[PDB]
Amino acid sequence: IVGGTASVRGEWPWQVTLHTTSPTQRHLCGGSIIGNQWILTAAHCFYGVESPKILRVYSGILNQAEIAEDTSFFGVQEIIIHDQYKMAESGYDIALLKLETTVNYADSQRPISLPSKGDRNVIYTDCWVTGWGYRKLRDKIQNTLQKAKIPLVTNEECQKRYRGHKITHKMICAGYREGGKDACKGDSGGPLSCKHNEVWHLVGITSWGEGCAQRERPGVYTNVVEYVDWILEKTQAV
Ligand SMILES: O=C(N[C@@H](Cc1ccccc1)C(=O)NCCc1cc(Cl)ccc1-n1cnnn1)c1ccc2[nH]c(=O)cc(O)c2c1
Repeated sequence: IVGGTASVRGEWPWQVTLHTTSPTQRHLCGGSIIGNQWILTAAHCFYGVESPKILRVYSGILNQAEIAEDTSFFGVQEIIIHDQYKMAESGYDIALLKLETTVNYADSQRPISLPSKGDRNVIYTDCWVTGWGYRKLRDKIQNTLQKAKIPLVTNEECQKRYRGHKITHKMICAGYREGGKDACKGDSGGPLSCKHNEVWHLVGITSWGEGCAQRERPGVYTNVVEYVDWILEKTQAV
């Protein structure tokens, strides 16, 4: 996160850090708890990932320093990537992780509500992006979970800023004209969380952008409301 501040412990209790153990253990991506056995994250996070056996999901984390060899985690049973996904910039950048065991909810870890199809008209004015990502394009993974408040941008406004791309209705954008606050490397897969009528909704998944926090270059997020049917289909048993 560029231009953000440290989070308070447990203030983003749906936020997880997804690690890979290969070749040695490290943070891979953000993600969001959406059900007892389910993390929602970005499809591009699994480039080259051959098996779910190398993944570990940590919930209820503020600082990466909390994670040691003796720290408990959730194993991943299955990675489900959208069958139309090819790469982040062309959309469908969405994946589900089915956990091996069930998350026991608490003040430190609980699910975020998916947006309702009826809230596509809502004008969200209290949206936050969070993660352990870089503070600048060339940087490193941060210890403490960062947060930054960022306004949504219209898809017409966003399309003018990315004339070499197709900004689709299945994407949503956020950022300041002057730049300064944005997701960056290591944040992808995490939430764009918007507070509306005292309830948080998972509006976007951190997906892509040209550089980090640049002038007239909004972050681009998977527009989660466009995938509630897919999520429902994919989270069904057998
Ligand atoms: O590049 C990373 N993440 C990419 C995504 C990724 C994931 C897995 C493999 C390859 C790439 C990312 O977050 N990408 C973020 C994409 C992005 C989104 C938005 Cl909304 C706005 C701006 C950006 N940009 C960041 N940089 N340019 N644009 C990444 C992920 C985990 C890491 N762990 C480490 O220990 C050290 C790292 O350097 C590191 C880097």
